[PDB]
Amino acid sequence: EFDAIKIALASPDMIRSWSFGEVKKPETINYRTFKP
Amino acid sequence: VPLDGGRFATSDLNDLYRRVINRNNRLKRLLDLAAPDIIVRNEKRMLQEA
Amino acid sequence: TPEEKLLRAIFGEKASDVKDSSLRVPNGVSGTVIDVQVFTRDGVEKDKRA
Amino acid sequence: SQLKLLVTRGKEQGYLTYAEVNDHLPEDIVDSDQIEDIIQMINDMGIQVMEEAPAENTADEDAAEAAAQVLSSVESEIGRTTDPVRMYMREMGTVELLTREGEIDIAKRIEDGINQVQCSVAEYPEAITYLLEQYDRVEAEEARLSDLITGFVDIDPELAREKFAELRAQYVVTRDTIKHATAQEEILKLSEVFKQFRLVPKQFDYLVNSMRVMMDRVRTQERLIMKLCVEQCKMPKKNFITLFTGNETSDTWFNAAIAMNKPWSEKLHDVSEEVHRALQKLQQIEEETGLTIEQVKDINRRMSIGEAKARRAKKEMVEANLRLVISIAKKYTNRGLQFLDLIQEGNIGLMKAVDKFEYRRGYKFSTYATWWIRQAITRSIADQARTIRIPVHMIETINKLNRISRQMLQEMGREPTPEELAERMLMPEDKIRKVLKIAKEPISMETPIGDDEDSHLGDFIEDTTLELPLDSATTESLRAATHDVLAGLTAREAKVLRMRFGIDMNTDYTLEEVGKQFDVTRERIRQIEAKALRKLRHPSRSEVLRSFLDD
Ligand SMILES: CCC[C@@H](C)[C@H]1CC[C@H]2[C@@H]3[C@H](O)C[C@@H]4C[C@H](O)CC[C@]4(C)[C@H]3C[C@H](O)[C@]12C
Ligand SMILES: CCC[C@@H](C)[C@H]1CC[C@H]2[C@@H]3[C@H](O)C[C@@H]4C[C@H](O)CC[C@]4(C)[C@H]3C[C@H](O)[C@]12C
Repeated sequence: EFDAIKIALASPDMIRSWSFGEVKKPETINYRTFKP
Repeated sequence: VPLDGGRFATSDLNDLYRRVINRNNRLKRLLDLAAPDIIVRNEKRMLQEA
Repeated sequence: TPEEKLLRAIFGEKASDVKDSSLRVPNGVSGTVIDVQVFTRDGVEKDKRA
Repeated sequence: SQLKLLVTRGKEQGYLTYAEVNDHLPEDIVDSDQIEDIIQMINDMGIQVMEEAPAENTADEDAAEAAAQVLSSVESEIGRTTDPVRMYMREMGTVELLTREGEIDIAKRIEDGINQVQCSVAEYPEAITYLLEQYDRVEAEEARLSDLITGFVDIDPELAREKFAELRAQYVVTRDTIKHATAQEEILKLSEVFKQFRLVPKQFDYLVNSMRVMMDRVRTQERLIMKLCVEQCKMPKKNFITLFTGNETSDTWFNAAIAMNKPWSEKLHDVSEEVHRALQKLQQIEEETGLTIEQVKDINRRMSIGEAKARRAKKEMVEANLRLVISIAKKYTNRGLQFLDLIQEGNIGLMKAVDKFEYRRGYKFSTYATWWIRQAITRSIADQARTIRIPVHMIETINKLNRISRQMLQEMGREPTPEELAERMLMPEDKIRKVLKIAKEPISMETPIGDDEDSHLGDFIEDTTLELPLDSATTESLRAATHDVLAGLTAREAKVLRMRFGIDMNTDYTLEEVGKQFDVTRERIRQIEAKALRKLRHPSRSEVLRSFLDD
């Protein structure tokens, strides 16, 4: 499958490419319905 | 993860992420209030620390 | 699943809807029960054995 | 020097003692953290603190040289501080406090600035039409009478309606009397009579923002023209000042400036279309403004000056009030939020105070603030102090119970009971148990639980959403057995069963589509399915499928 592991600094464009969305609230879960 | 008895166990990274997000949101809100530059400088220092 | 539905159909067996989270002797141990004690909350009914 | 002497031994022995380091340490007073900073700086080349007197070298020279250079800088340093709170105290310890008369001057500066802003927005009375339309819609019962406007500068709805009627009369008698020598006086009178009214901050701000949007559209058009006539054509600014300024409405300054026998005039032929469109938009907007743009420009300049004066005014008020918040904040140091966080949250409540403070009532600020500050600290400690956010109401209730409980314990020499707590409070007892369950803060998953292998608590928490491997083998065994018992059947019935239930496919087709393909009307396909089922039901064709029936 893979034959090497390359390492380098990450550009902001790359960091946005990894992500599936932006976290905007410090919330974790609801305190009664323990749902996200 | 939920534990027995209603207790919850959490990783320390959640605390650090919550710190970062709180200070970032506060900074964004404070930029829109045109606060005195002392406040925004201190907020930026806090964000850097977090 | 698609084959666990057909199996339940042919044999007409319905879902239990409850688990079997019962206490059992640890494997490899063999003794006699010499004592049992039950503690119940205030609002509970204190079943016959209690 | 002193640091170099300390290094001398470090290397000579390969190790040093806390005392010798602290002593050779430059007298340079260090605020603990600084001493902490240098210790690692020395550790960079590698050294053993060892509170007591005494295991190999693995330090790159590059690290070594850099640590040496920074170590030299430490001696030359004066007041290096790597601590935000300390830096804050210093940058704050640079503004003097204000005396009692020191807020009256600031307050009157603020009032004068806001009055100038109000008049400047008042001068542009086109909004009066928008205000009248809003009042008409409100009188159409679209909203409350008292919501649109917070009264007038006078106390009864009838007086407000009379004033609105007079305003409408003046508006109609002034708008339809432009034909110019006296129209300006009519407009001034209309503005003056409108000054006696008071508008809600939201509607006033919306009007200001709409005016700003219009002005920014006009400025965008002007700058587009400037970039299309200067950058592309190198048009001298003198020509623009001479022609564009003075009229600012007609096309003479641009369209009739093409015949100036200059290279820029000829080059304007290429960009005449876009600049002409900009001029058309301006002509319309200039008509919409109905006022000399230069006058408007001066209106905006005065408004900006007033706003800047007001902003710098409160700035100083809030600098002395930053001098404060530090006190109230220290009262919640261990409440689950960090000190600099508490202080910054208080600074926002302080800003909220300064903007809503009236000195006329002669309240000591240091009192129209010590509240706004505490409200903002507590609101925060409640909205962002726990990993699982709790409503402010639930937090109030929990604090009340924790108190009522302390008193009951002191007067009972015994922790109260969920029943006695319910009695002493006014709660249905079950509610008390629900509030007495709201789990406290999540436990740290790295909490040391060791003394054998240095293992943490999170290591012993298992995964409960995993399929056991004898259930993955069992599943594949049924997915096969089913193929056998089913294949041991004729084609059409086997496909009927396959479609009905979903074996090897991607949908549990209902009877309608199965009939479409097999041509029929449900009841027959229902017939084919039932025979198959009763068939696979008899023994001699359902022993292993029976085994898969947990029993
Ligand atoms: C001293 C060694 C550390 C470890 C053995 C101690 C230190 C803190 C203890 C936990 C905490 O109290 C929080 C919970 C309290 C509940 O009642 C029982 C579970 C719970 C996780 C405790 C189990 C255990 O006792 C812990 C992990
Ligand atoms: C020597 C240290 C003792 C350590 C082995 C004991 C002390 C407390 C025990 C944990 C707590 O009960 C909390 C959880 C309860 C779950 O049901 C099972 C996991 C869980 C972590 C427990 C596993 C283990 O039993 C623990 C860690």
